Amino acid sequence: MLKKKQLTVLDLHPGAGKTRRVLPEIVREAIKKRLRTVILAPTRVVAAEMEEALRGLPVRYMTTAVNVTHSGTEIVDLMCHATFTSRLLQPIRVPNYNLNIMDEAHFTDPSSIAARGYISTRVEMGEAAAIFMTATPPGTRDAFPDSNSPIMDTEVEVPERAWSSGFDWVTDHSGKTVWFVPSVRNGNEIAACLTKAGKRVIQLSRKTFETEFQKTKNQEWDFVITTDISEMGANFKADRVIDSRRCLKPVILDGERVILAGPMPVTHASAAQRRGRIGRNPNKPGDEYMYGGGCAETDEGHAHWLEARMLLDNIYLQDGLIASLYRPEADKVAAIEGEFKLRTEQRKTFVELMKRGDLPVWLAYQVASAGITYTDRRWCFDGTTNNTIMEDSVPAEVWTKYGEKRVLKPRWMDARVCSDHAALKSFKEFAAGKR
Ligand SMILES: O=C(CN1CCNCC1)Nc1ccc(F)cc1
Repeated sequence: MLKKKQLTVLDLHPGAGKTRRVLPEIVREAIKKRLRTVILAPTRVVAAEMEEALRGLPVRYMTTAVNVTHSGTEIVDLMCHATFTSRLLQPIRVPNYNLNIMDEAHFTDPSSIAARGYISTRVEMGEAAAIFMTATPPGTRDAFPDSNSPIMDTEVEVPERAWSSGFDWVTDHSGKTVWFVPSVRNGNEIAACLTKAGKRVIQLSRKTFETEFQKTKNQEWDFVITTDISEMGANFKADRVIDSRRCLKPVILDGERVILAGPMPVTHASAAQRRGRIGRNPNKPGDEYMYGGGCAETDEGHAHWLEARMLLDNIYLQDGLIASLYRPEADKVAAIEGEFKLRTEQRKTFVELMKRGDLPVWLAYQVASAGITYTDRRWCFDGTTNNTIMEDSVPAEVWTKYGEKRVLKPRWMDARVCSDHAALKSFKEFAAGKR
């Protein structure tokens, strides 16, 4: 696999041992051949599990998830997918790695799609080798892959709201369940219903993931309520998965606003990874997977693939050349390579709006391409009245950096800035000039 000019997809089934058994053997062989190598983890939780699997090997951990200081003897670097893309965008030199390994290579966040595009382009150029590790590669149509032990698959109506009757099987269970919901707000309602019924519930989402995931190891629980972030290598000691089979889809409308459409069906890859949380113990057959809908190609026209092109158009490759998306996912967006390439100062604003501003890629691009500088927040208040952000059914208000109370009405509306209480609180702080 390690031969230059080749991309290998390591598609062993979930729980086959890609991370704990295969990855250390690849790393040893890469060090034996003096290959400068990068290992890309989807999250800090996976970065910490990888350190345990690679312990003793000379790996430089470029993440605060692992308490290990580098010694300079390392030619293998390990970082998150988002950190790789961030360092490529920033004015810092990233080594031209001979071997590029991406774990949980199915991740559809924009920075992970961009990282696959950049790496696969370097392989196409004949400059590098790559290994993408995932049971569910782009375009997979199999929601029921192999597992370490047999799973009981059952199609059943799954609640998406609080209930008083008709779903006794949910609460009659005496084991541990991982339940995938389409949004944080939907999980809050289901969690409250379960807590009122006497269950112990932990909730996971992208913004709370490292902190709350530790609770699944440190205390007893009956349910974990989680969004799709748990499809990325999160391991639980569970015997049942309840899967709504639904997700939200960010969609750009008329090139001028982003809505969160749905909930709508998940892809086959997501359904296989959600199911893949159980059936992992060869000595415990009969884990249950209850699923509440079918699968569909909901990654087609999904904003993340247009946002990955915005990132790739702004990464230096070679002169004016621009990296393409990885071939099996290149048709998910109608976009021309290079259409989002920004001039020097606008590119710097675009990067800072994402890195420090914590804005979605699409929204950071609208601001930067309009020639607005990072600290100028006048655009948060001068949009049309239909762009008014609401807080508990009344227009949201903030004190601007000038000390005036104003209604939040952004020039460009991206539903991701106000999709839950935490997102809206963060956007109000941004509008106020607090970061
Ligand atoms: O960049 C980091 C850590 N950094 C990652 C993402 N942002 C927050 C923390 N460490 C590093 C270690 C060794 C090196 F040689 C270079 C960088």
